[PDB]
Amino acid sequence: KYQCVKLNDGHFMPVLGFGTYAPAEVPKSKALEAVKLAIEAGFHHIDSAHVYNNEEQVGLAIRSKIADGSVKREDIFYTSKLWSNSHRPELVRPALERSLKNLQLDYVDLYLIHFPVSVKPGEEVIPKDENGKILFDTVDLCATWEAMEKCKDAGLAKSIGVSNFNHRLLEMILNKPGLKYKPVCNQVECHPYFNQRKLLDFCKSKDIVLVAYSALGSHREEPWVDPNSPVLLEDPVLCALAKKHKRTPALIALRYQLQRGVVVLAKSYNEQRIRQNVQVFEFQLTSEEMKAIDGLNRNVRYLTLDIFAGPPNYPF
Ligand SMILES: NC(=O)c1ccc[n+]([C@@H]2O[C@H](COP(=O)([O-])OP(=O)(O)OC[C@H]3O[C@@H](n4cnc5c(N)ncnc54)[C@H](OP(=O)(O)O)[C@@H]3O)[C@@H](O)[C@H]2O)c1
Ligand SMILES: COc1ccc2c(c1)c(CC(=O)O)c(C)n2C(=O)c1ccc(Cl)cc1
Repeated sequence: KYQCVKLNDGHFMPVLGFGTYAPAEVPKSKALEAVKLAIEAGFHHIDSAHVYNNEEQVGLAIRSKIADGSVKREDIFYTSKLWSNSHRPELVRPALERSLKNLQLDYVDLYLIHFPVSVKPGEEVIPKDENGKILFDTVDLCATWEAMEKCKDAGLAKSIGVSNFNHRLLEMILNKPGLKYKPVCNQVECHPYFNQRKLLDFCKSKDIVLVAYSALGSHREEPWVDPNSPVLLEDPVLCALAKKHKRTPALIALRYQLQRGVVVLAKSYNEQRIRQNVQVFEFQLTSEEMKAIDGLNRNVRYLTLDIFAGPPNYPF
């Protein structure tokens, strides 16, 4: 047994997810070892994506811990994500099947539209022209959602959702004539310096779960993150609350999310910290502590993907 939340399609999502993205210069082998350790530590939710270029390794970890008798496939909740070069409806299923082939799994638990801006089809995840301009594409995301809906009916994705969507883009889907399946979730940046209260309230009102990424203040990887942004985990209120609970600022930041009804991801390729992060189920924060963490909020968005700014669907 482990702590899960019922999703709006009646499937269940473990409330603590293991993030698998590392910058490109971390060797891909380390994804294989970290996922296994994560499973061993008690993570039942594993978050990946096509664009992370680690689905072979993360799929191997998963198949390995199933085959060795440590866990059943039914007790692993695996997420993949549809990259922006496969938004065209006819390219949706093939992208999911490519992911499944790379993973050697029969199905994904959750398939998300990764980012609402589209780019030109082909093998390249960031297609550029000769002068280095990104090759944007024009795709109706409602059609992409219909093709997502079909992957669910094919049983290739048990649930479907979205990531990096804003209010307008969510509403666009929710109001679609003939809508068959709401997004079960909206995976977005969420932490004590960017707490997403408004967007969180909105998703609650539609029974969409907010899934928090960069919950620990991000991989901080340049140039995607401004090195002058403050380091979340160095916050004195978070460090004071850690100290007081004999926990860590990480655990405080994760517990905060669980208690406000957010599903929280946490990446780590360090054995010690992987095991530490599951301790988020061993303590609780009082109302006064929670309000304290609320007060940290400051509109610090770490991650903007601003190479994809300009088109109308850019969400930020
Ligand atoms: N949908 C999207 O567009 C999107 C965007 C970004 C991220 N994601 C997902 O969300 C996941 C997590 O986000 P993220 O990678 O930005 O990083 P994150 O979880 O905020 O973690 C940031 C850093 O914290 C360190 N860390 C982990 N546990 C710690 C602990 N207990 N104490 C101190 N440091 C700790 C990690 O380093 P060590 O590895 O050395 O421990 C990691 O680099 C990603 O891997 C991916 O699955 C989704
Ligand atoms: C919303 O702000 C960002 C900023 C940078 C991002 C992402 C999201 C994501 C999406 C995510 O992490 O889920 C990725 C993968 N980013 C990259 O750094 C990146 C690295 C290599 C390639 Cl080939 C393509 C993108």
